[PDB]
This record gives sequence, structure tokens and C-alpha cells, in this order.
Amino acid sequence: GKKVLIVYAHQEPKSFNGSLKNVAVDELSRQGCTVTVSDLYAMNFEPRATDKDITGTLSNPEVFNYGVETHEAYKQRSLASDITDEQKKVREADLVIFQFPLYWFSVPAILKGWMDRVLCQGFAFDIPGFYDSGLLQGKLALLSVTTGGTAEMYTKTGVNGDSRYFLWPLQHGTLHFCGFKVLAPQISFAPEIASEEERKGMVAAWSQRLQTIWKEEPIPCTAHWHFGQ
Amino acid sequence: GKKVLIVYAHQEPKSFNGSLKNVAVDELSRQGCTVTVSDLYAMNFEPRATDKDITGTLSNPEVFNYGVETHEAYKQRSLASDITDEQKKVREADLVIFQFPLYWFSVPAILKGWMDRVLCQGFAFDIPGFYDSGLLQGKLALLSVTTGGTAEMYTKTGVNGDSRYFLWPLQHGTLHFCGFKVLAPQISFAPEIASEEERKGMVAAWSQRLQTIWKEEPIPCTAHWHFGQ
Ligand SMILES: Cc1cc2nc3c(=O)[nH]c(=O)nc-3n(C[C@H](O)[C@H](O)[C@H](O)COP(=O)(O)O)c2cc1C
Ligand SMILES: Cc1cc2nc3c(=O)[nH]c(=O)nc-3n(C[C@H](O)[C@H](O)[C@H](O)COP(=O)(O)O)c2cc1C
Ligand SMILES: COc1ccc2[nH]cc(CCNC(C)=O)c2c1
Ligand SMILES: COc1ccc2[nH]cc(CCNC(C)=O)c2c1
Ligand SMILES: [Zn+2]
Ligand SMILES: [Zn+2]
Repeated sequence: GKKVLIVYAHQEPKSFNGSLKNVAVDELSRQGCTVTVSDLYAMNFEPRATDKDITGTLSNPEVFNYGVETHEAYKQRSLASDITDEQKKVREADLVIFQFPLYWFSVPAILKGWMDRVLCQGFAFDIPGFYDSGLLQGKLALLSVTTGGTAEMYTKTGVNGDSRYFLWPLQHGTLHFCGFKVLAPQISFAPEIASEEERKGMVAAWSQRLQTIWKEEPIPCTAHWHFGQ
Repeated sequence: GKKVLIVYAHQEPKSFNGSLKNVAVDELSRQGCTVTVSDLYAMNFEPRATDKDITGTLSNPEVFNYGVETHEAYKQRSLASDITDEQKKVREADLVIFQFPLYWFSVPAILKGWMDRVLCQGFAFDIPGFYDSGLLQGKLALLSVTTGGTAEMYTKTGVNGDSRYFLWPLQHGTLHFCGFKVLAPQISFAPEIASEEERKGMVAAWSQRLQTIWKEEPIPCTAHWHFGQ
């Protein structure tokens, strides 16, 4: 049996991102997987890392240290319920798919906020207690990203540089750091500029890939994979 | 004369980030510069990119496209006032300093939200009108980042890889894309693990650098600068 969490960050259900999230639910549900979706915009998910993330009394109310406070709150079961609800979904998942449009070579702020607030010390990693000593080892993660720029722009000699260059903070700095095994990213280039048939083709390629997702090996999440030849 | 905008993202005024922001205000004010600070957490700055960012009739209310709607809203002067207030500060600034702790090899979500919402099409870039032709051409930008990890961890052979690797989405994908000339980053490594004297030393090195900031040349914001080869 297999459980999947899809963390989805798009405002418009009729969007191309919406279509990719819906075909992932459809395909994984067809396989008999247990599927949960965190639709961040529909949840009005809080992105800001603030003292409202800890309930009750702070370890040090005079000098607020977000990392220290959330690490202690996690251990004391005093984190805000929106964070713990997401942590329960991650803890139970075997695969976490992130579905989002690329915003400034990174995730939209609402999804950056999910990463900042949900992946706290004690839950996803400890200090020390990261990368392969991370706490989400055994779990798979996958970035399903859509872009405005064409594939050609995202080549080593292209204006944007290779698409792997922007994946480093997300795949390595975040997912690998927490102990996830990183599956190859799904990059859907320039859907708004594509034809209706080309968009249908991109959606079908993602659905087809999901049919055999449990047979994939993760990428070697190294500097060489992201920046080398 | 010169005008500086400091976009600051830290919850705690007593923090090391707070000390760096304050010494920048002190030094630039001593030089006779005009200084403005956007303290994002104190402003409870909205990070989410939503339809609340447009006040008028949407160009397409049936299928919401944030990029299209904000581009049109910028041209019509129908953007939310919190965005327009930040744009006025950026338009007037000769130098924009971003002061923040590194969160997941990137900016905290509240600051990612400032980038997503403030740097809209029509204001910060256009198509064509990006990279060396970006609309913020002639302006300088500088990232002043603090980290948990030591300098040694942020080297090519270190666990985190070189610090320049994580700068790519911010310096190139965002600042250079909008036409800014990027000054060399100020990276204050591991202040929480440092001694009180070492922290004082990092604050003084930043103040000393600011004394001659107007004499600096920008970096060559290229893939070669960030990744080598
Ligand atoms: C705030 C913002 C920032 C964006 N930044 C990028 C970027 O860095 N690179 C890129 O290729 N496209 C960028 N885009 C374009 C989106 O990635 C693109 O519109 C989206 O992936 C299309 O998918 P959708 O039709 O489902 O929205 C940006 C769009 C917005 C609104
Ligand atoms: C949500 C979160 C994510 C962080 N991610 C990183 C990271 O990617 N790399 C790093 O070296 N430190 C990371 N840190 C540690 C902070 O960068 C560090 O505590 C801060 O820069 C210290 O400055 P301050 O004392 O003024 O807060 C993170 C902290 C938090 C709370
Ligand atoms: C809440 O603190 C966080 C969150 C995510 C993180 N990624 C990297 C670090 C730096 C940790 N430094 C050492 C020496 O262990 C980190 C800290
Ligand atoms: C670094 O590339 C960026 C940064 C911000 C952006 N906002 C919107 C787009 C592209 C939107 N699609 C087209 C081709 O019009 C975009 C690209
Ligand atoms: Zn890695
Ligand atoms: Zn560049």
C-alpha cells in the first residue's frame, strides 16, 4: 500500500497546474494509493514564520528566535494546528509531490511558507541531524514545476541557465536536507504559450509517468547532478 | 545624493539581523543618504499572490491568471496599495539592500512574497525588457544574508555546496532579471554559534563595507560567477 501527499500551490482550479494536480489525484487513486491534497491557496495557508506558530508560553519571550521556539514547540506538542495538520500528512506519506508554477526561479511564497513552517527542527531534521541524518529518510519527494520560459531558455547557454541550477535550493537545500530521496523533477515548460494539444500532451506525459512512479530510482542529489556535465 | 531602501525580514529587533539593519541605517544616514526601511514582519506584509492584489474589473474573471491580471492592474493603476507603496520606494531608490536570515537556501516566505507581488510585469520587467534590459536598470541591489551553517559548510566540497550556488535564483533569476546591477553579497556566517566579539566583528565589517559602497562595481551576474567552469 502506498500514501501520497500532493502540496499544491495555484490560485485557479481551471489552470494547467490544476490539470496536473487533478490527473495526479486521478492516476494515483486509480492505482489504489491513499491520496491527500493540501491546496494551499484554498486553505489560505499562512506563509509567515511568526510567534503565532507557537501556542502557550515561549522558551524565551524577551528575544524571539523562530528556529529555537518552533524546535521546542515541536518537542512540547505546542505548535499551531495548521502546521501539525501538515506534519501529520507528511509523516504518513511515502511520496510528497509539490505542484506549482515557478515564481522567481523558486516556489510561490505560499509554498515557501509551507516549507519554512512545516519542516521544523525535530520534525524534518535536527541540529545536528540533517541530510542523510535527516528525519524524513525513506520518503520520496518530487517537484512538478510549470514555467513561463521555454525549454530552450533553460539551457546552460540559454538566458535563464539550465533548469537544474534553480532546483538546487529546493532539491538539495530543502528536500535532501530533510532526508528525502528526490525523484527526477517533472518540468512542464511554457504551457501558456503551447497549443491546446501540446498542453494535453504534457498532462498525459505526467499521468503516464505516474503509472510507473513506484519503480523509479531517485536522482543522485549532488552538486555534480545540478551543475556539472 | 543617494537613496537607499532596506527590505528587512526578521521578527526580532534584538536579533543579529536587527543589528545589521540598524548599522546600515546608521552608516548610510551618517553619509547623508536618504534611507527607507520596509520592515516586512512589522508591516504584517502579505506574501500570498491572490486576486485581492487587483482592485478593478479582472481582464478574465472566469480563469484567474495572476501574472496577466497584475500586469494589467499595474498599467490601469488598479493594484492593491501595499504593492504600489513598495514600488514607489523601489522606484526612488538608487540601492536596494535585502537583509534577511537564510531560510531553506532562500529568502523567508514573507520576503519571497514581497518579490512575487512587488516585482510585477510593467513595473520591474516587461517582455521584452528583462535581464540587461530590465526596467530597474541603473539601480543597485545587494543581498545581506545571515546563515546557520558555517563558511566551511558553504564551500564547493562542503555539505551545503558553495554559497554562490544558492544565490542564483535571487541574484540572477530575480534581481538581474529586473535589470538591477548586483553588488557582491554580504554573507554573515553562523552568528548564533559565534562569540559576542565575532558577532561584533561581523557587524563592524558590514558597517566598514558600507562606508565605500558607492565605489563598488557590481558582480558579473553570470552562470560562470555562480558555478564556475
Ligand atoms: C510572480 C511570478 C513570477 C514568475 N517567475 C517565473 C520565473 O522565475 N520563471 C519562469 O519561467 N516563469 C515565471 N513565471 C511564469 C509562471 O511560471 C507561469 O505563468 C506558470 O508556470 C504557468 O502555469 P499556469 O498556466 O498553470 O499558471 C512567474 C509568474 C509569476 C506570476
Ligand atoms: C525556517 C528556517 C530555515 C532555515 N534554513 C537555513 C538554511 O537553509 N541554511 C542555513 O545555513 N541556515 C538556515 N536557517 C538558520 C538561520 O539562517 C539562522 O538561524 C539565522 O541566519 C541567524 O540569524 P539571526 O540570529 O539574526 O536569526 C534557517 C532557519 C529557519 C528558522
Ligand atoms: C531552524 O534552523 C534551521 C532550519 C533549516 C536549516 N538548514 C540549514 C540549517 C543550518 C544549521 N546549522 C548547523 C551548523 O547545524 C538550518 C537551520
Ligand atoms: C525569470 O523569468 C521570469 C520571472 C518573472 C516572470 N513573470 C512572468 C514570467 C513569464 C510569463 N510568461 C511569458 C513568457 O509571458 C516571468 C519570467
Ligand atoms: Zn542533494
Ligand atoms: Zn545574472
